[PDB]
Amino acid sequence: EPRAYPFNDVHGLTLAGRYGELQETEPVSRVRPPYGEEAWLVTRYEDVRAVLGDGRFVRGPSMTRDEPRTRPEMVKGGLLSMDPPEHSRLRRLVVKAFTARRAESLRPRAREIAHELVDQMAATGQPADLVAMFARQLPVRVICELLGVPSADHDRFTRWSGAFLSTAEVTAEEMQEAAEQAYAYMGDLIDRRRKEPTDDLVSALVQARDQQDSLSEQELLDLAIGLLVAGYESTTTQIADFVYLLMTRPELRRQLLDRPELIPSAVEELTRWVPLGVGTAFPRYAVEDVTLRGVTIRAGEPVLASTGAANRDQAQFPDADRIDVDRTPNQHLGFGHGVHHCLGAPLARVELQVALEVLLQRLPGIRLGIPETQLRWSEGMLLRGPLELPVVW
Ligand SMILES: CC[C@H]1OC(=O)/C=C/[C@H](C)[C@@H](O[C@@H]2O[C@H](C)C[C@H](N(C)C)[C@H]2O)[C@@H](C)C[C@@H](C)C(=O)/C=C/C=C/[C@@H]1CO[C@@H]1O[C@H](C)[C@@H](O)[C@@H](OC)[C@H]1OC
Ligand code: HEM
Repeated sequence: EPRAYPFNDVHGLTLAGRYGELQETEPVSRVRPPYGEEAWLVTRYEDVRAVLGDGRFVRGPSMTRDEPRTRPEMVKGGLLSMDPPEHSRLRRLVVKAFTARRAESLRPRAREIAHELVDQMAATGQPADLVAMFARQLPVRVICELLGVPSADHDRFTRWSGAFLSTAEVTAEEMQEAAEQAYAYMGDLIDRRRKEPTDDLVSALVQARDQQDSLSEQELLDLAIGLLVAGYESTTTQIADFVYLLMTRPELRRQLLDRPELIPSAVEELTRWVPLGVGTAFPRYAVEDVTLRGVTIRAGEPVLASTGAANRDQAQFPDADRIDVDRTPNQHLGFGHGVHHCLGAPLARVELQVALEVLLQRLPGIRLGIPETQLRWSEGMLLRGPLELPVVW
């Protein structure tokens, strides 16, 4: 009876056509992913705005059941390991200090990284790899800038987080360094912020409270490794997908070269197109019974939400599986809904905007150095993108 999930696959890039056809020809499925119990899988805009938007669907039971997912280990760390009110106490806090203004006040250093990453490319000669020489190297530097970390240790962090990244190639002898020294260095820096507050993100996170609650050393060390390793994974891979789209679409590479003022509308339309790697948000449980499309959801039963496919619903968007960058204003679902969203987007807006901007400011002659399919791919089993991306100018 159940169907085998994922319907997307680690070797691909768009929303898999059998996924976008079962969103029309079976609009809610029973699924077995590769790890966890059986689940329902929800596909349509107003069904996923519905199941990630009523207070009897929640994450909290995932903490005592083996949860329906695409990878072997359980969700143990960071806010998606957590449930209300205990999640609300954490999210009310991180939204006061992970601000959209501070994201804005990073764009001058993220461009100054970015222009320097194209100056060192230029000085290295061609072909170059644009993931190793750009999409891997823009987050970790901005993200260490955002924490107020000295430049001379951004080298370690690349190599540190890189030995935990699926989008990078460092050995377990560096995980052996990273596990020994990196949590200790952020502790060393968290202790600095307790000692003396400063304009950095860690400082705001020792000063900000939810009502009068304090984010403790372990809580701020946890968030921060997840930012500098998970969020890093996320924006490296999202950038290498996107700038591999700029390498392979020549009419848009000339369109943005022609109209840099259109770049935020293309980022927003590329954002409304995001199939969210595997196609779904992690599993929520109905804590009491609830009917949906004439079939009963049971007390204590898991629903997956296909948010990346529901960002591509033909009955929400025109030709919804494709892009049209002439669409504006725009709105989107490939990041979750109501209290069930990703944290990152105010940062990843500045990355996604800078990362198209200053490439076409600084070396717009750039293109893909190969026959256009002949790359090596990122297979970590939540997100999809290239591992290497050759380029010539
Ligand atoms: C395949 C992509 C993921 O790769 C991974 O999930 C990589 C995980 C590696 C194998 C980590 O191993 C264990 O991961 C568990 C999820 C948590 C566990 N601790 C933290 C409780 C951890 O020991 C190790 C070796 C690396 C450390 C630094 C780690 O926690 C890294 C997480 C990286 C997450 C990557 C990004 O995905 C994030 O996965 C989480 C399970 C989600 O809850 C969400 O996190 C915000 C998702 O974001 C896209
Ligand atoms: C670059 C694009 C990004 C992508 C593709 C991505 C993707 C993911 C996914 C698939 C989830 C789980 C969705 C769910 O089931 O709720 C998630 C949640 C989350 N991500 Fe993102 N993310 C991105 C950027 C960021 C950044 C930059 C950060 C660093 C601050 C971050 C932090 C988180 C956190 C903390 C959660 C849990 C949210 C909560 O439940 O409160 N992400 N991410």
